[PDB]
Amino acid sequence: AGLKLQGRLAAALLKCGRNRVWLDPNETSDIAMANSRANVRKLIKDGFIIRKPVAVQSRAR
Amino acid sequence: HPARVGYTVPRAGQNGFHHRVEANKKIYKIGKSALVDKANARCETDLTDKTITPLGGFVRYGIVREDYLLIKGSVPGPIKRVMTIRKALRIKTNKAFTEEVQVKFIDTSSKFGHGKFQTREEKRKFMGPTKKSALR
Amino acid sequence: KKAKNQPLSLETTINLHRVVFGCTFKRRARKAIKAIRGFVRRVMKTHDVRIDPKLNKFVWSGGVKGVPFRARLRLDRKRSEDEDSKKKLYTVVSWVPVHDFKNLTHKKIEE
Amino acid sequence: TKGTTSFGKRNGRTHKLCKRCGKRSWAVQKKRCAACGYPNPKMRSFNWSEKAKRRNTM
Amino acid sequence: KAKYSYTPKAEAKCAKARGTDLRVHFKNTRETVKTLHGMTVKKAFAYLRDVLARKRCIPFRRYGTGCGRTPQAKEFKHTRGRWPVKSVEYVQNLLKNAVANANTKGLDPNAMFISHIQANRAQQQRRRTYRAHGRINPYMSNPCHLEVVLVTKEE
RNA sequence: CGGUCUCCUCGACUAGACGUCGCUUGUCCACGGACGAAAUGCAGCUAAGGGAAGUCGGCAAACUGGCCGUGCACCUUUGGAAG
RNA sequence: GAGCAGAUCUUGGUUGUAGUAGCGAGUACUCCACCUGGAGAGGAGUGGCACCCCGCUGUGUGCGGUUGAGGACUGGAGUGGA
RNA sequence: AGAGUGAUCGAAGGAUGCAAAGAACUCCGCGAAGAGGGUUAAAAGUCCCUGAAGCCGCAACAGGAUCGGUGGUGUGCAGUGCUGUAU
RNA sequence: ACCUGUUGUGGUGGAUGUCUUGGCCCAGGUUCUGAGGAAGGACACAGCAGCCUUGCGAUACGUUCGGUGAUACGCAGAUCU
Ligand SMILES: [Zn+2]
Repeated sequence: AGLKLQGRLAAALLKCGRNRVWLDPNETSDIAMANSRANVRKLIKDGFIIRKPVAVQSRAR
Repeated sequence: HPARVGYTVPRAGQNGFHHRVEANKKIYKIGKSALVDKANARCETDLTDKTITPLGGFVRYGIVREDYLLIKGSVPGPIKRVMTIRKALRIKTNKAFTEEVQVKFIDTSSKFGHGKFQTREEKRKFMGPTKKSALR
Repeated sequence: KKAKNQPLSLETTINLHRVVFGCTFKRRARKAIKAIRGFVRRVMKTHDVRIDPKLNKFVWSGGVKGVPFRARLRLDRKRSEDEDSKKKLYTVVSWVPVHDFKNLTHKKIEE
Repeated sequence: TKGTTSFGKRNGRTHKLCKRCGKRSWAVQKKRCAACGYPNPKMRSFNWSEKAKRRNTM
Repeated sequence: KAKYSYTPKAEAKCAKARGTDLRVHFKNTRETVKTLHGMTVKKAFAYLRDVLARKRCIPFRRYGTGCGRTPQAKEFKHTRGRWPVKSVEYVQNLLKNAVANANTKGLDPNAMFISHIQANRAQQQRRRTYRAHGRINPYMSNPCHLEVVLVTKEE
């Protein structure tokens, strides 16, 4: 488990799920030093954690 | 009883690549090297001079470019395999045995697929100007 | 000294349809990656072959059992670019979107 | 069927802890300890088992 | 204690290493060391590198019933050979410790050869495997003790 | 790979809580790798001409298959048979 | 309570079998990066070199975990939430 | 301890040394180990009085087709002891 | 190389020998539990304690007092001549 706690906290704080959370691969260190929901909030505010837009089930067809 | 499997009972094992002698094969033609003749596979009926190598070459072999033999039927082994040809030993006196053979036609169409044409010029004349030919 | 051991850059077309032919559908793309490795090894005479993630993406653009029939690759046999150890060449094989493989023979960069 | 596949339906509890003998022998439905017989004042003990006595003697 | 089954003429010309409860299959380590027995230290290490790289193999002479035939076993007039990876790595560590011991004793290890490499069956550690019809059978690990002596060349 | 109580339950095709695929959620974990990968096997398929000649025995597989329109026999306990 | 070769004898420890049979239901993995004592892989690989450096040579389709980029599965009577 | 829903069933398991003096320090290794070096009368090394048979590894030596066997017999040949031994 | 053997050695193994705070046996004495709460069962209680204890009960591995008379101890920590 490298970033599992951070992914879970980010899923909670973003109201999506860990499979829509994007952790910056070029900031893995600062992400791994998160340790709390407050620091995950800071990371989300800073852009190292993102809520990926829901995939498309287009209805034009 | 006998309480042993015998040599006469069919068992599984190596199939093929055995030494075999296929006897009484008639030679239907001896053609000269294609480098010197360029028309070795032409017969009484053909109007275009052609060599026994078919269209697209012999599959997995290539061009035939040496003195070739036309053995009747099938000979052992795959292509590219070395076949000793000996003078017959189990000699008969049928006409099937002592018969003169003259070849009237040699099928040189493509054996890689289904070849409708015996000659690349025949193929041209049938399928005339195409895009690649008109681009050349 | 050998040119085998010098930095190089080739652009070459691997035909992956010779590789993934008769192969098990669920394993075609894994076999194509392994074949790209073996290809680049035979060519660049290295042991460190590093496939670009975009080249992986391209090889998998059809999923398994849908591997493209050929990929234009760029084999860059590179100096180790940073070490404290010995020379240790390595080759980063990337993908070249070509849209047309016509008369596209092997090329060398800055010949 | 009998074995492996009917061992899965085997939740529930015939017996639970008795408050006299602290043994999981107190039948829940008929509130009777299967070892000491709790509801009645005498302790349950038969001469046909010396070991059972040994395990509770003073 | 510390007792090897090899008497050297001058232990001032030797290098010794021992391994206990090595948690490697014995029957593969035995064949590994039997192949490595008489080789020099350089030949030995190169042989192990090549066995790891699968370029040449380890002949399974005694403990090899069912082993697959190889073209790489012609090196030893045999046909059954394999590439025991964990045992090759463990014997690599063994010989590396023996070479370090040589260096400590003040000895060129590249001049020494392998004299008396050896393996023993250690104490077996049990596990449970679960068989049909409600049976239980053991899984015993069969580990090994290893020992090696390197003796300097005599010219 | 068995069993074990209840609740919520999206989009498209569709009669649909069938079946097939997809957003949300979750997951890539089941010991793996090479070699086109023998024989045999367990599974999926095909097969000319014939069509049960196979076999205790049409076993196994195959044929048919949804819906709409026309229409439907013997026998009947008048209900059916009947898709 | 006094002698073992047996009693499908009792208890314990073992052997061959045998590195064998196997570890084949639930479709599936791949690439880069980081985490390592090591994991793009060597035991003093080899020639100069007298360790630095410059050459040459070998490396098993390659442990584990986690981001990211792809490929797929679950497909609401779920591998989801109680 | 463990097993059984339960009534009940129910094991295996003793010994360092006089004294913990229970292994300092060194090299190598990630580390365990290992190689040294120590304690001690001795490693007797927390598996610790001794350590049998069966089985296994290794080295040396002797042989190796044949129920043409194990075993017996009478010699032989190698290796290996023992006893006696005149002037 | 493999096999068979014989030695030497090293492992696996725990037989043997020697002992024993244990049992078994015989003889003698006592039998002395409880509604003033027994026998048993729980949950607690130690600076570092899980188990065990015919240890103990919120006064909780112990309180008063007597006999003894410098320890106890696996570490520490203040009391003690
Ligand atoms: Zn009770």
